[PDB]
Amino acid sequence: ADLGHQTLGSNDGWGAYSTGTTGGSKASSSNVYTVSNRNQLVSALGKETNTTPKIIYIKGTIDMNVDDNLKPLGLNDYKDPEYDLDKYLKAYDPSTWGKKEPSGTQEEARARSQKNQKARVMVDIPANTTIVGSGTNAKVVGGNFQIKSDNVIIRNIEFQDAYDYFPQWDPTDGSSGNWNSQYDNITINGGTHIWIDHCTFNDGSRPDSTSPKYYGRKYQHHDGQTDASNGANYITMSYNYYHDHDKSSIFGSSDSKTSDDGKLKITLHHNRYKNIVQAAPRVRFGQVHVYNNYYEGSTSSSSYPFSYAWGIGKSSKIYAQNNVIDVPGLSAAKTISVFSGGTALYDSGTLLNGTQINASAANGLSSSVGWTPSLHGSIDASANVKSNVINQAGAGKLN
Ligand SMILES: O=C(O)[C@H]1O[C@H](O[C@@H]2[C@H](O)[C@@H](O)[C@@H](O[C@@H]3[C@H](O)[C@@H](O)[C@@H](O[C@@H]4[C@H](O)[C@@H](O)[C@@H](O[C@@H]5[C@H](O)[C@@H](O)[C@@H](O)O[C@@H]5C(=O)O)O[C@@H]4C(=O)O)O[C@@H]3C(=O)O)O[C@@H]2C(=O)O)[C@H](O)[C@@H](O)[C@H]1O
Ligand SMILES: [Ca+2]
Ligand SMILES: [Ca+2]
Ligand SMILES: [Ca+2]
Repeated sequence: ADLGHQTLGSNDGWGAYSTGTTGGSKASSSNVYTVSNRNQLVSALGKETNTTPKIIYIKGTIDMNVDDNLKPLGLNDYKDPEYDLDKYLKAYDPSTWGKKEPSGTQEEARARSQKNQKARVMVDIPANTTIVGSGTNAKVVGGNFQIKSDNVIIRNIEFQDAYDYFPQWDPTDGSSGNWNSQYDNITINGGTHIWIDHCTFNDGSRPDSTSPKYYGRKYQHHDGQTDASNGANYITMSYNYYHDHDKSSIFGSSDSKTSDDGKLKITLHHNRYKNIVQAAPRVRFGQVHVYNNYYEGSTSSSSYPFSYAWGIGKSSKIYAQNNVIDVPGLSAAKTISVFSGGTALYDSGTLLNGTQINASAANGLSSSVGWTPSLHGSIDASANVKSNVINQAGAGKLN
């Protein structure tokens, strides 16, 4: 079968659990679409009621920051009449505003501005849907696919630059505050039975190195690449190429969302993370299988310096096998970041700069995560992971 009609293999990660991930493979003739712009994409997707099996082939580049006539939209198109960056900056400067939460005119205007862009860039993917790139050049630019539904396949697409024109200042996000933005390339919001395979995720033509610092903090226009939240469950992400981006993959959005316990069952395999700063993945609660992934970066990079690969967040249950990390000068311990409530990590076969390490032991974590993955394909020896992943991961590698 072609990419449009293929299903997730019955053994291929958490996505294959129970009813599995078949997407729109069973689509009838009238439910197979080819789309080349935002209008056609939105029409094909329809509403949440569009639950018939459907296949959507993306042809070429789809820019999501466009109006109903496909005219490009930018900052001044989305901006609320009362919003002004100069005045926003002046209002919430720590020097005069202190560390209290931004409120009042400019913040309210910024929030309205953000909702205006959200209306264009963010689209929900309905149940029983396969979306695949045709050829080697299928792109979604500026877009944020959200999956709240069951049974969705996304393959062979380059996702670029999910860009927020209205980053929000949070003076208490970290010791010196942070700017936060809203759009991921894909957000799995309670979504279940999902396969994301042979996609590419990057920051397009607007990497973080092109954004200024305000209040000494990067004016951050990007969110995640592939996040998962709110009881998202039974997901396989494979053969994806994540590059040139800060916060990649956050699974479990809050230490307070204890309902995520027993959920966020995700398998990550054969993914490439090049010049990714952090969260690859950052996990709270979930039984996450991480195997045969390749990580490459530099702690001294001028654009996207490596911070950590795996985030051991609250009650996380990461099971890692035969992953390869290539970051010069990095210690065994610093391959991961351990957050409060994170106490356990299973990792075997971890190669750091060509040397076998034990990331869990280096961080004093328990090696018992209370599970062993049964749903996986063949496991590559660590010695072959770099070659296999570079050769195979990302969009335009099949077609
Ligand atoms: O109305 C809607 O559109 C939605 O509302 C609900 O969702 C909210 C929110 O709107 C979503 O954007 C999302 O955001 C998550 C967190 O709430 C947010 O703080 C952020 O979090 C991550 C990370 O989890 C967090 O710890 C922190 O990271 C720190 C530090 O800030 C970093 O600089 C770095 O040093 O790492 C640290 C660390 O790892 O701990 O900030 C992170 C970040 O990305 O900046 O992003 C989260 C995310 O994007 O997943 O979910 C919220 C939620 O409550 O679910 C609603 O749930 C949704 O359904 C919509 O309706
Ligand atoms: Ca943050
Ligand atoms: Ca976020
Ligand atoms: Ca996000």
